[PDB]
Amino acid sequence: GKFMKPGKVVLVLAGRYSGRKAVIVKNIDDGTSDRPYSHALVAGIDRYPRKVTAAMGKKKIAKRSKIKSFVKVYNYNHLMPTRYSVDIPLDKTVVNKDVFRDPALKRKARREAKVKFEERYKTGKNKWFFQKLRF
Amino acid sequence: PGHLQEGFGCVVTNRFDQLFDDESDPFEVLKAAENK
Amino acid sequence: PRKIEEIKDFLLTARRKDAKSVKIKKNKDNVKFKVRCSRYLYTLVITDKEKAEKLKQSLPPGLAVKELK
Amino acid sequence: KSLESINSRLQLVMKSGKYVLGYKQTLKMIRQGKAKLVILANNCPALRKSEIEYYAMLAKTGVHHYSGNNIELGTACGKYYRVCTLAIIDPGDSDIIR
Amino acid sequence: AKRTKKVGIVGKYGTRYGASLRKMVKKIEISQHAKYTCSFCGKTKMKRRAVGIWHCGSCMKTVAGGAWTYNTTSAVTVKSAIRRLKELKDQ
Amino acid sequence: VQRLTYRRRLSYNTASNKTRLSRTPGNRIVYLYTKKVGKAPKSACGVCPGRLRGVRAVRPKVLMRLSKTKKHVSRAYGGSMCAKCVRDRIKRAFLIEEQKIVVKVLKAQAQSQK
Amino acid sequence: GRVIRGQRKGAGSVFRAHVKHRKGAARLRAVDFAERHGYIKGIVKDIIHDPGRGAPLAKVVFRDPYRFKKRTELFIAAEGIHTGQFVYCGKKAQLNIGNVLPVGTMPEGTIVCCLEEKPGDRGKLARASGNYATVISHNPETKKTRVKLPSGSKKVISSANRAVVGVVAGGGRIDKPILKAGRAYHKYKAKRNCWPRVRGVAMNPVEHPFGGGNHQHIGKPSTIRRDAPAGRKVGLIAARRTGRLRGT
RNA sequence: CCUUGAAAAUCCGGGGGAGAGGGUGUAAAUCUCGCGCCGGGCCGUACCCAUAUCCGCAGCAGGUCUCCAAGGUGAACAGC
RNA sequence: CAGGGGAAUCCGACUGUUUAAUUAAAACAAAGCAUCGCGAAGGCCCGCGGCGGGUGUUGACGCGAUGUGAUUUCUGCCCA
Ligand SMILES: [K+]
Ligand SMILES: [K+]
Ligand SMILES: [K+]
Ligand SMILES: [K+]
Ligand SMILES: [K+]
Ligand SMILES: [K+]
Ligand SMILES: [K+]
Ligand SMILES: [K+]
Ligand SMILES: [K+]
Ligand SMILES: [K+]
Ligand SMILES: [K+]
Ligand SMILES: [Mg+2]
Ligand SMILES: [Mg+2]
Ligand SMILES: [Mg+2]
Ligand SMILES: [Mg+2]
Ligand SMILES: [Mg+2]
Ligand SMILES: [Mg+2]
Ligand SMILES: [Mg+2]
Ligand SMILES: [Mg+2]
Ligand SMILES: [Mg+2]
Ligand SMILES: [Mg+2]
Ligand SMILES: [Mg+2]
Ligand SMILES: [Mg+2]
Ligand SMILES: [Mg+2]
Ligand SMILES: [Mg+2]
Ligand SMILES: [Mg+2]
Ligand SMILES: [Mg+2]
Ligand SMILES: [Mg+2]
Ligand SMILES: [Mg+2]
Ligand SMILES: [Zn+2]
Ligand SMILES: [Zn+2]
Repeated sequence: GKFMKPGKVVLVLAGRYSGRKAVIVKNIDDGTSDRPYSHALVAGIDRYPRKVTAAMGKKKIAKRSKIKSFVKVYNYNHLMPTRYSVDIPLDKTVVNKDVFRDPALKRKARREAKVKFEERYKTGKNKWFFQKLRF
Repeated sequence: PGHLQEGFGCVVTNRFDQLFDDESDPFEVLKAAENK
Repeated sequence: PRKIEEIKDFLLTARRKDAKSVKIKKNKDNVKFKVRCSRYLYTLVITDKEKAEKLKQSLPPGLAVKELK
Repeated sequence: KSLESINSRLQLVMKSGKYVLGYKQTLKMIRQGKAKLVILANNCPALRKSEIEYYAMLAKTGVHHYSGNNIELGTACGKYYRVCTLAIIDPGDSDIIR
Repeated sequence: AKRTKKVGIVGKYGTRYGASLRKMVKKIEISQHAKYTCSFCGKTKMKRRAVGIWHCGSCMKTVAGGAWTYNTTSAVTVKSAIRRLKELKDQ
Repeated sequence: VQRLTYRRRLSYNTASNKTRLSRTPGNRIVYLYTKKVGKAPKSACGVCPGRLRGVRAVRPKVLMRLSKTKKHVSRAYGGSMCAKCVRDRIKRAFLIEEQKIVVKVLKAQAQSQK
Repeated sequence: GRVIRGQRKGAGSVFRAHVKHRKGAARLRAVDFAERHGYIKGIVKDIIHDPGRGAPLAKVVFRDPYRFKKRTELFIAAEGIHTGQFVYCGKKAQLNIGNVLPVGTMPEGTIVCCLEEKPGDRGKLARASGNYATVISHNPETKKTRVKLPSGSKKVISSANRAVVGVVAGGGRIDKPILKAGRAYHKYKAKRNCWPRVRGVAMNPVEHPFGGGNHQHIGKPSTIRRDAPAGRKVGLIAARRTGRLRGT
């Protein structure tokens, strides 16, 4: 059946964010008469957290555990679905589709997506999502 | 071959079959494996 | 050479330190104000005459206002 | 017998069932969840073979590796052009089983 | 219309070099300038670039082949024999 | 017709002596010595014939005085690799690494027997 | 009384190889730890034409096992290999066209491409287009392998000698008649200064042992002994027989 | 094309991420953006380039590498 | 501006090259054909000398040494 669902981890194949890992926030897979193709609202990370080792220090570890995120609406043909899924509770009211008209809202969506990614990056869960794809 | 050969008259094979119904993180499934 | 489209940007290019001189050229259909800076000569073209008279009156002092006629 | 059975079945899929020919359409049909059997010629690029198999694993669809190539898979479909990947929407012939 | 009765492609050589030599080089030049079907993409774009070098214009896959034909009869049996020796080696 | 002469002491039609015709404000035709035609970068993949897009085609030493944006594209490997082969490598990296997990799990479930 | 042609060839000056546009020495990779104990994977990046050589050259890129670098090799292309193919070199490499592996770990009938004359150098045997060497017999003791060279001779070599599996590309190049003197001119212009060959009988006695006479005749047996001095041994050198080869 | 038709200076893009930067300031590291300031030394450079400036003993019917190329006729850088 | 034509004989197949300054040819070359040497501690060759150097960035579909001279058709007997 259909697998492009919210919470599914995808790989961006085209654009500025090529090769980045991202999670589907909303899937349309039908068109909206302004994007007739099948598209999905996507929240990814721009800058991966750096590798942190034991002999590094708390302040340096905190500085290196910083995530830059992005929110984008991607055509399905530019997304590579994966079998993995992250159940990060992104706020739909902040990260939705109207956010691309007002830049201030878009900063707010990227802010909200950033902090949720950072708290999930802590506790060592979903390690594959937060590692840069090597290609 | 695989879990789908039941419903197909022809022979069906998939290299990624073992990854079916595995949405968990590979690093944590590894950690569980070397735990056990 | 560089072409300046509107008025106010021409003024601060005129009161730059490296602005050596201003040359005013009157043609049959426009008036060109040419300020000689260090790198480029900046030309501002005004089709209407009273604006040119306004600009010449308000040129910064201490700077050559050589007029070509 | 199986080599001529699939070709005979593939014929009865045509003119009696719904299919789609080509890589771009095949991927579109798989991610819409209404592809049942996806057939790949051994002529297929290896990266394209793996991508479709991964897509089929996500969509729970069977992949049959055709024993020809995009030329004689096109002839099996009754077409005069090469087809490297195709998907079956409904059989009409029972190459798949309910 | 049929422009030549039998010379065909070696008509560029005129009356020169002898009939047998023109006849002998005729089949070689036909194979040498023919476009073979690519076994990788399925298109009839497999053409010779230099001696022994065959290149496809579509998938841009270059292969090492024969001087005049895409593959020599010797090499085909070589590959079959090497394959057979391989499954003899293993079990 | 007014006939032309070279303006430099190189009198041979060499690759560095190419000229074009120019009409001066003095109403005379003169030779202007042109620059060689630059080429866009070829893709680092080496498999596709077309040259890269979004990058100015200039002589190599001209690139020193161009800004960064005019010499690359805002994407991974931009200005070095074409988009198509970047997409292929993203997919290939993911699928091969996934297949490494398959063989790892496959031996893990096959080692249950002593 | 004059130094003859052929004698002048050893001085080199004009009779040197035209190597300006040649792409490099076609060699196997140097034997190392990976190739001695396991296998190393390389990728065929390009197949190119080497001037003066009728055999395609394969550009193969390997990973350096000791430092972060890419090593580029210039293998002699076995027929059937294509760009983007993975080739495997080492003791543990399997039997496939293009793979490099020692002759001692091969079946009794395999036929190889770029054979090593000594255990350690690069390929030296069966390098010309369409040529190959056959592995005849091993013996587990004294680490020896017996091979059949393109000339038909049998040679005993160490089992550690490496070789490419298959036949070098370039096929039956000699089958096509050259037809035109100009085509032979272009062929040998990329090789060396040797092509326009003047017959010795057409020369004067001062520049050739066969020169002179009111008719163009040799005047002496053309077969010449092995120990004849340079400037004299021309014609059929140390010939075991002459004529027509009727029987074999 | 059994011919496959340089090399190296030099310049650039990318991959990776050792590091550096500041504690919310009218801020830092940094900048391939705009403008502004200073400098670019040495040698050659005239003229002939040919039925008279070169070689051929000479102002020698010889020889000596190139660029530009109008109108008519005409197939035409032919001849007139 | 701007081909005299035809019927034959000899030689060289053709295109090419040649005795600058008396010989442009039937001479040389040529593709094709044949023979010979050589698996590298090698064949052929240079070198006063060096385990020197060329072929050779080469490996028998290759280098080296000869003869004959396209194609066609043949190439008999003699190893004293
Ligand atoms: K750009
Ligand atoms: K002498
Ligand atoms: K004779
Ligand atoms: K960088
Ligand atoms: K001069
Ligand atoms: K001619
Ligand atoms: K003549
Ligand atoms: K030698
Ligand atoms: K003879
Ligand atoms: K005798
Ligand atoms: K005898
Ligand atoms: Mg120059
Ligand atoms: Mg103009
Ligand atoms: Mg000769
Ligand atoms: Mg003579
Ligand atoms: Mg003598
Ligand atoms: Mg003589
Ligand atoms: Mg004779
Ligand atoms: Mg980077
Ligand atoms: Mg002058
Ligand atoms: Mg004179
Ligand atoms: Mg004198
Ligand atoms: Mg002649
Ligand atoms: Mg003849
Ligand atoms: Mg002459
Ligand atoms: Mg003469
Ligand atoms: Mg004469
Ligand atoms: Mg003959
Ligand atoms: Mg000959
Ligand atoms: Zn192809
Ligand atoms: Zn590409």
